[PDB]
Amino acid sequence: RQELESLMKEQDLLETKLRSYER
Amino acid sequence: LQEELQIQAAVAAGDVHTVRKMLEQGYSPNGRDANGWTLLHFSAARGKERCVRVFLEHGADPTVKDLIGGFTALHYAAMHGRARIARLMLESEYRSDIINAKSNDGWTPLHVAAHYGRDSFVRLLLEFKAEVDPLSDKGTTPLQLAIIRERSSCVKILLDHNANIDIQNGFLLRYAVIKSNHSYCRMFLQRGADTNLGRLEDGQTPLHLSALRDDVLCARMLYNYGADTNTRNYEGQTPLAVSISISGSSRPCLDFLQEVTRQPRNLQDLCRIKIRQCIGLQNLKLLDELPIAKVMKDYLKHKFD
Amino acid sequence: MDHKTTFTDARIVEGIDGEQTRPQASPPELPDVMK
Amino acid sequence: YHEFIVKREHALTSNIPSHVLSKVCMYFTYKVRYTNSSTEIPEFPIAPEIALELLMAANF
Repeated sequence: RQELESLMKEQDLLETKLRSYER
Repeated sequence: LQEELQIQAAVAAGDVHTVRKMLEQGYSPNGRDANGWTLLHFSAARGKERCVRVFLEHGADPTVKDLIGGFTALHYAAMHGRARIARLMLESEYRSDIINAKSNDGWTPLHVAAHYGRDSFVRLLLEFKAEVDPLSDKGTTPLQLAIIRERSSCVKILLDHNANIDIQNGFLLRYAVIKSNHSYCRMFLQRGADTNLGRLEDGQTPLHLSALRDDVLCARMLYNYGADTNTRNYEGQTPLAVSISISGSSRPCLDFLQEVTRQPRNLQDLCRIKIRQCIGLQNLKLLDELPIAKVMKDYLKHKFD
Repeated sequence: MDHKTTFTDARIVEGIDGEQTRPQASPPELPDVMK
Repeated sequence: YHEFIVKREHALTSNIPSHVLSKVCMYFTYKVRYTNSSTEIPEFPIAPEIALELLMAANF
C-alpha cells in the first residue's frame, strides 16, 4: 500500500539527515 | 584557533581532565561549528560521557539545534543509544526544553529512539515523562516508526505506556495485515486495537485488506475479535466484495468470508461486543472488576481462542 | 412486501395501538465499569 | 409454534428474567430472517443495561 511507501520515505529522510554530518 | 582545536581533540580522545581545565579558565562551552554542532553535539555523538557532564556544569546549552536538521545533542544520543549521556542532559535544568524538542521535520528524541529500537533509551524518555505520541510533520508518532522497522520490543514498551494503538484509524492492524505479520496482528488484537476503523483515504478496514491479500488467518482473527462483515469502503465494497474483485472461489479466505457475511453471528458474541464497547476497548482490565464467572470473563477477553 | 403473554409476518385470524417496525423489533443498574 | 412462544423453527436456534427472554426471542426471529439472505444484515440492538444478562442467557 502507498500508505507504507510514504512512511518509508519519511524514515529514509530521518536516516539520511541524522547521518548527514559525515556526508 | 589553537584552543578550539585542542579542546576538540581532548573530547575526541576522551581526555576529560583537559576539558575541565580550559572551562575553569573561561573557555565557553557554547560555540558552534559550520554544521551548528556544539561540544555537546560532538560529545554525545562520540559517546564521551565524562566530557558531557562537565560541559553542562559550565553552562553549555543543550537546547541548540544544528543547521542540518535542527537536531539537538539529545537527538544524536537517541540515535546511538547513549542513555547515560542522555540521562545527564535530562537531569539538567533544561529537561523540559529538550525532552520533546522537535527537529526541522518534527522528529522528537522519542521518534529517534523508537526508530532505532533503543529499548533503554525509550524507557529513559518515558521515565522522564516524554510525550508518548508526539506527531511528526507527516503526522507520524514514534510507535509507527517502531512498527515499520519492526522494533517489536519498543512496540511492546510504547503500547505499555499507552501509545495510541489505533493511530491513524487502525494503522497498526493495517500494517500487520499488509505484511501478513500474524504475530503482530494477534498481539494488537489481544491488546484491544479497534477493528472497525476505516483509513481516511480509501475507507478500507483491516478486514477489507485481509481480503485484498487472501489471508484467511488475518480475516479470521479480525472477525473473531469483531470486525464488521458489512462495513463498506469508499467504493462501496464490503470485505467479501473485495475478494470477489478477484473471484474464482476455491480459496479458504472467501469461503470463510462467505460463511460469516451471511449468517449473523451468535448472540453470545454480539453481547461480548457491546459490553466491550460499553466498557471501552482500551479499558478492558475493568472486566476483571465485573460480577461474572471466570469462564464468562475468559470468553470476554478472547483468552481461549 | 414483507396480557401476561405475547410474532409473525404479514387479518386478526389467530388460531393461538399496513395501516419499518422489523424482525429485530427491570434490567438492574449497569455496573460502574459500563457507565 | 410473562410468557411467549414462537415457530419451533424460529426457536430451532438454540419453559432467566423477562427483559432477557423478551429479546432472546427477538434474536431467534432476526437470526433466521437474515440467515442465508441476500441483503445487508442490520444491527441487532443490545441495550447496555440488559447486555450482561443477555450474554449469560445466550448459551446459543
